[PDB]
Amino acid sequence: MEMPICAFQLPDLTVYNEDFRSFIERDLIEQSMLVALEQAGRLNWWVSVDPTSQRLLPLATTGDGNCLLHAASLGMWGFHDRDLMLRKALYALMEKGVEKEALKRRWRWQQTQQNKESGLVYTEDEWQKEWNELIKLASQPGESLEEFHVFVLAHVLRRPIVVVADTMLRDSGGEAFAPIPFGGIYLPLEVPASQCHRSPLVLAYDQAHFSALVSMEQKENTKEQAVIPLTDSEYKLLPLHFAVDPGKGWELASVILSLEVKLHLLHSYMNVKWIPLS
Amino acid sequence: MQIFVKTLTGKTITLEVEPSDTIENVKAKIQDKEGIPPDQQRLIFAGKQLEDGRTLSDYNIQKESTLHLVLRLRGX
Repeated sequence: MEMPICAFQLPDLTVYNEDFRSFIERDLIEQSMLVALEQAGRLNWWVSVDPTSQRLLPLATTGDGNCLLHAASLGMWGFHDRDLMLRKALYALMEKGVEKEALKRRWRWQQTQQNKESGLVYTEDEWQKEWNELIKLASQPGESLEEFHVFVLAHVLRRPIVVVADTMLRDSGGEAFAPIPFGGIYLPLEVPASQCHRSPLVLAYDQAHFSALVSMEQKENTKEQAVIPLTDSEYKLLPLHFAVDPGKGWELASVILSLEVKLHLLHSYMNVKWIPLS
Repeated sequence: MQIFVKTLTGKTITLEVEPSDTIENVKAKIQDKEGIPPDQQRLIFAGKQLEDGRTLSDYNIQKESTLHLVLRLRGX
């Protein structure tokens, strides 16, 4: 049976790259995240079924910046305020710019589907208020960020984002409590693929924390490229976030159509490679 | 009085409250139980999202009433 994967790498600085990679090499790993995601079977499940894959490890966050932005701003190493600058761009994109209306429709459309699970129906005023809170979160430095913010971040970077995560929050008893929304693939769908980077930013999420993932080969600067699967451990294609703008049209036939569209979108924005399961 | 809070997975929690208690107070009590911060919580009752400022009596919430809880998790 076949499975889709894609290569990824750390940014390459045009100056002081050696210094940057030295800080990466001396970086600590987020042990609690590694332990939790590996035990839950979400991280590094591929190591056994694909001999040429690498164990991936979450880098610990440094500084005062938000963990997501810090993980995503490694290409701006050397600039102290890189996290703050990235936040301004994420906020600017939601508040201004050409794609803000389409981004908002994608958010509302997905949230609308989610609302149906609870028999909840937002008024227009409630939609505006919920949107305002998303803007406020993006505007305030140090504030934590939601699933949609990750989607907008993919557009700021003009690069696909892949998040490794568990699917369910569970209680003290160990029983499932509520879904985790972060795991999956975030494409810059409002950005023409011709203007996008194809190699993904690869992250992991656990316990309200985001971390950049690297192999030991990448961390020690012995090899540039690592690989990440585009399926879960059951070989189901990872969820595609905010994939539908109703402003661009919308509809086993329904499910299979969603599957083919996903494959075509991955092909448009990513360099997918298919390998046999060993 | 005691009310119940139910998640999308069907997980149910019991809370000791008074009708005078605000929605914020309820969320704060949920955090005491589950550790999820109030601003990442949404409470739903009778098809409506409850506002943090109003009280339980404002929504006709009574003893043995079941509220629904959905999350807006943040990372980080």
